[PDB]
Amino acid sequence: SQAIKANNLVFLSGVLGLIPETGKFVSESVEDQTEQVLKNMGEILKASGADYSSVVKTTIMLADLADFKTVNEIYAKYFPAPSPARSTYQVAALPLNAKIEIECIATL
Amino acid sequence: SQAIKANNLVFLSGVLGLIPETGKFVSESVEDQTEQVLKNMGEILKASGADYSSVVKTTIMLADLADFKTVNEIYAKYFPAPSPARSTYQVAALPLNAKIEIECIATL
Amino acid sequence: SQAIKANNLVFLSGVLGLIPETGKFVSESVEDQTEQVLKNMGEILKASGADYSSVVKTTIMLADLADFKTVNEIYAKYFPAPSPARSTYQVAALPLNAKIEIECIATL
Repeated sequence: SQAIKANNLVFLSGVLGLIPETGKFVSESVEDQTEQVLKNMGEILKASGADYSSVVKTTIMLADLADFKTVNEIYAKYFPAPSPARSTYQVAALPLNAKIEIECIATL
Repeated sequence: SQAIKANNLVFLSGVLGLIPETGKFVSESVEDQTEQVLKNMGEILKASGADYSSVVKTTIMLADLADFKTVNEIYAKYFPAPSPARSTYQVAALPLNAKIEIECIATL
Repeated sequence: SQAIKANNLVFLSGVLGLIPETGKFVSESVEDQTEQVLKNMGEILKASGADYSSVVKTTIMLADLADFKTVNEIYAKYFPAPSPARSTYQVAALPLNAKIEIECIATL
């Protein structure tokens, strides 16, 4: 599932930058894909009765770590300081050749 | 340790496709190794007083995302929909040159 | 943030082997960086009201899996058996070209 509730916590699946309706990427850019990832994540969090501010942990998996800065600049707009606990690294590849995938854990 | 209990949760280590008693891979194949990972994982879960059905989050680390389609269909037999929250990506390499590693978090 | 508290749990950000005050790597060695990661990690756990012995889950992201052995040696000194649940893999790259990143979850 996209999200699972356990007690105080909610666990979200790794989110790709897809249009919720179509299942296709919003574009090829890491910028649009990142933005879309954060938007989708917001939708899923709020559906679970959480929100951006109740997120306690995130993991950002990147296709290219060189995008780190711009990704971050987008990320910071959704998770401003104080931001959740975070880990970031470059993977060999992501599903559907995505540019970015973000997973997270939040409180209820 | 293979699993650590904390309140309502149990955290499992990343699991490779090894025959538990011998420490060796079931084969050099992703199919066999995935199936084995899921078996071992099951036994650890039930040893902790959990089970496949109480798993809230999983992470699948692959050596090759071409296997992702096969892996999925094996995975689906152990985690039928609605399945746990999940993240999947391809790493540079796994311990002991494994084809697949899976970690998870479950409820007690 | 470096650590987020949620009920019985605390979530730590991925930790690099940096001199905390200066933000610069302790060295370019994986050995020194591993040791430093673990120390910093201890600081962040203690400042949060937790400790090494209350850590329930770790994730070790390596730049080169050949370092595994020595890393695990160093790691073993900070998390002696019985040690936390753990996943380990090699990533394509880490932030600031680090040799090792370690994230963790502990109890309060």
